[PDB]
Amino acid sequence: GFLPDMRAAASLDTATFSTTEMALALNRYLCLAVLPLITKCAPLFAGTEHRAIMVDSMLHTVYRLSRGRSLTKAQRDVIEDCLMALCRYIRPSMLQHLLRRLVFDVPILNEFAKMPLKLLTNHYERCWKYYCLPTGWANFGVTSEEELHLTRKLFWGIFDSLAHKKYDQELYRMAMPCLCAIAGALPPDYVDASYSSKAEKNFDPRPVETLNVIIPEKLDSFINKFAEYTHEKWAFDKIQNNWSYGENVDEELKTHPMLRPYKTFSEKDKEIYRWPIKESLKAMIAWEWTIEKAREGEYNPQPPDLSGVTLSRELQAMAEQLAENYHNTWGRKKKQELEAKGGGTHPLLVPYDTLTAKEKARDREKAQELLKFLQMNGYAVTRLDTSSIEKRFAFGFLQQLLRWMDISQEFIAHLEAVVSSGRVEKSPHEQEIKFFAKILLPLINQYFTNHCLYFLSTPAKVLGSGGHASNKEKEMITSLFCKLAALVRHRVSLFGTDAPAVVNCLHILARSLDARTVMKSGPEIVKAGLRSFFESASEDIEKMVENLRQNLTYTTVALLPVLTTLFQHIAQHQFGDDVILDDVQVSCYRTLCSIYSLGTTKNTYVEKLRPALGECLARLAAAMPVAFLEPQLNEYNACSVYTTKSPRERAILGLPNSVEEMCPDIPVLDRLMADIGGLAESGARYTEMPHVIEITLPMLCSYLPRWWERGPEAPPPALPAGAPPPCTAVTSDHLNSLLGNILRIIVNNLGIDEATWMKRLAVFAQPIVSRARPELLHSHFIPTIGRLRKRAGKVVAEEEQLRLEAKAEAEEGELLVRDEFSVLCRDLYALYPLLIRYVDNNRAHWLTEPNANAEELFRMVGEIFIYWSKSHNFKREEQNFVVQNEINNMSFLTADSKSVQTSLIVATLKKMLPIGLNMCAPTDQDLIMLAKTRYALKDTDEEVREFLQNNLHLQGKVEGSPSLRWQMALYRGLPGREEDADDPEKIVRRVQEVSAVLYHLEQTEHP
Amino acid sequence: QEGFEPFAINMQRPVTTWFSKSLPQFEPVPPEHPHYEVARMDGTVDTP
Repeated sequence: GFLPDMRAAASLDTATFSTTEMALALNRYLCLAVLPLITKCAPLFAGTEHRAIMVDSMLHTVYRLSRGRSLTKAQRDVIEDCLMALCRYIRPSMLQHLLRRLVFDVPILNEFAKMPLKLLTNHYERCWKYYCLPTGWANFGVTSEEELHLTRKLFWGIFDSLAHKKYDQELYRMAMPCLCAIAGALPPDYVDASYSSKAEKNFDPRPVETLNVIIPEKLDSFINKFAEYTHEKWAFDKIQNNWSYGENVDEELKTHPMLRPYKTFSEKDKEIYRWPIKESLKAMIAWEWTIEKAREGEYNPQPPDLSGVTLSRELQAMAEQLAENYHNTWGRKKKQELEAKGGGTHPLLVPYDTLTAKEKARDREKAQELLKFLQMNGYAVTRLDTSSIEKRFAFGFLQQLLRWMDISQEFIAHLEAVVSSGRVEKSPHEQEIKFFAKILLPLINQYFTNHCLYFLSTPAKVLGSGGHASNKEKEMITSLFCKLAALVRHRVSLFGTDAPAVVNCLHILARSLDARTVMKSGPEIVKAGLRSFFESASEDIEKMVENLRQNLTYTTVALLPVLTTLFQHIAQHQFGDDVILDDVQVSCYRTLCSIYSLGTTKNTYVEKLRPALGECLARLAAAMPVAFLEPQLNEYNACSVYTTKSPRERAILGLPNSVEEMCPDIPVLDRLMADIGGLAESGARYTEMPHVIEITLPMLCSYLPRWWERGPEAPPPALPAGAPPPCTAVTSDHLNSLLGNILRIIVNNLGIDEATWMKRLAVFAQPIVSRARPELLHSHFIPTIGRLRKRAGKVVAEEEQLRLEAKAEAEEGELLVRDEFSVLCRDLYALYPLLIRYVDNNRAHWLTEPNANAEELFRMVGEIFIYWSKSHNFKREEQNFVVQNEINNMSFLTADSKSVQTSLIVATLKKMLPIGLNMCAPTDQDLIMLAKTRYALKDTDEEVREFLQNNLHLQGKVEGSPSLRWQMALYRGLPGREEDADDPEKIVRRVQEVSAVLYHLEQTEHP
Repeated sequence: QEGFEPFAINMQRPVTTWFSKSLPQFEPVPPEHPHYEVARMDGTVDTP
């Protein structure tokens, strides 16, 4: 019904019938009736492997009709939409032929190449895992290395075509998604079978015109001999199939009709069969490789040509090229036949590369048969050496990117020249600038984003999209890191719109980088460049401190995020133990001294910038392996400069041979924590000392936790190594003091509304809230959370007073208490993560041995929860606080690490819920049930307390049922459990509390 | 404290279990076997 229809349409599509009335009628009928039907049937096309050939045929002919001219734009759109909708469900195992045709038709990048690349990028987004993952995509076959080779050629061709063509906004804008999709889909460690490019010029198989030139007489006798050998190997194969050479002409004999022994085989048809071999060997001599004549001289041929096996690299490559010669000759004659027909196309007419395997198998069989016959009588060809490491797609793309960076330096130098000499907008190379700004940064960004773990992987740590980036690949991508670093360092004022992309690309270059291999036996040039970049950053921070007492739009805007991100990357790969061991930490000393010096100044600029400076110093402290608060303990540490340099070498490197006066601005950590404790006891605020919370607390909380492992408390695996005073001498007591000081500054700054920095004050408290002493609960958490509960109760009382009076001034006061609710919700979100981690640590201890203090904390935090449930205004203030301050992400992070109202229901109730149910007897569950029912009957707390007092006989007994007998047995077997809780007042108190908690929990889950 | 009963708590005798014993033993043809089929044609003339 259908396939003949658009086949006839394609036949009528020719120029002679382009304007035919019936042809237009056919196109109209198809586009209005048949093609929409195909769109509707597109979902049903899944799993059509058994009709693969005809599905491929319909795809190809739909593409041909889409390119078919004499169509209205609406009809064009109908065909395009039908093709893309069908492709959305067509499996690539039938689609590879259409994909290769689109790959060879897209390089034009105009006319009928825009929608094609759109279809390609849609399919690549659909099958991104199919092409990149070495394992076959789930329920689909594994992608073919030939398909990856095709995508590689497509990538390079489209890239060079975009580079060559003039900058068109539409073209670049809609071509960048496809190019990025190809780059992401193609794995980096994939190596092509032939690490070269066709660079040629319905495919046109240009034949080999070698038939004009005769085969040289140095091998012509050989060529005739091989022709005889082929026509005799026909008989050989037949007789291996039990069919000897037959001398009779008839169709029943499956051998050659005139197939006789060469003694009796007439030579009249021997020339006829000889001519094709003449043409074959003329084709192969037409190239740069020629077979050698080490032999002498030159119906069953005993030596067989084992064409199925492999051989040497270049020889098998030229055999493949000779198969390509066969294919191009056959394709040219079939193309003459096709132009005689005037319609349709030949699927076999595709280039000898992206062929079907079956005719690839046939051409390979013929060529390798020829090659083996060459081999067994000594015929090897006489006329690069690229390792797979260089053949890698990542390696090739990095080569291209080096060439583009030298181009970048060139055109930015020209831009600097023209901006210094007035203004010259007209540039003979502005195409390069636009190409960069539109594709190169986005393309490299997407590529390193989707292969970040690949480049980050090492030969030892095999991981990522590929196995691992090569060592040379790692060192050259580090070189590119330094390259982009200098690129943004100089002429930063230019490409201001491109600056966010530049800084993001530099950040991801900092990521996906193995600096250990760069340090160890790496490129000394790249190492010197990165050390010089560190010194440049240090002197730029020095210029910043002197100025605050363009770099304004580069250091703060670009640098500080860049080296900050590099710092936490180095920290979380622990590169610092090697990368910052020597020649880098000295620059780190200078930077930290400069930051602590600028902290003394109270300029507005430094006060508004000190958050990011504190973050950067914390990251570098986490990434630096030497003691800066411990000058005396430092010389023991091996990463210190002094243990690696003699006094003279320290003098020549600028080291003054003493850590104390090399970093005199920051004193010893003992004096530092004494000062922090003194300030906490004095009880002042962020405004009073902005420097402390922004610098010293990042410093203190980045030194103590991660250097506790280096401290004596962490058991040293090596007793000889631990025998000398360790690099760090602090203990869990010191970390406890740090946590105490942080909580003191918190309990101070509950009151003020300007404490916006609670975000970090909790983020950094998260690493240190671990290893918390049990006494911390009663010493700090109980008073602080009690004060919070008192303040919340006062605010709820104010809310009730405002609610009981209906007045516009009452609503104005309601808005004021909304603001108060919002600020106390900021405080609540600051305090809750610490309590969450504390209870997650000490809950096992509380479950094993119950604590009355823990139960009291449970009761009062449940009171906080019930005020939350009662006050709807409190919930909406939490809502708007979270949405404006972006605390939803930090709530999620707190939940996953340990709606936006989940924080209170998970901390107040679900954290201590086992604690709450532990202290109540199993026999009290009946009282709990009846109390929850009486709550569901909407009665108040005092009234249900009276009901519990009335129901003293409603509680069950252990003898009543074996189901609760074991519960009672375990509950009394709890070591902390006694019979004192059996007092009726205690029973009714605990039952009412737990039942109210459960009542409010179930109301929250379902009103 | 989560309401989850231990399994086989009220068992007096020890719970009997079963192990996958690896010993080749012949078993009849499954008529629903996805790959093999057995037919039973008999009574044909001049063929047993």
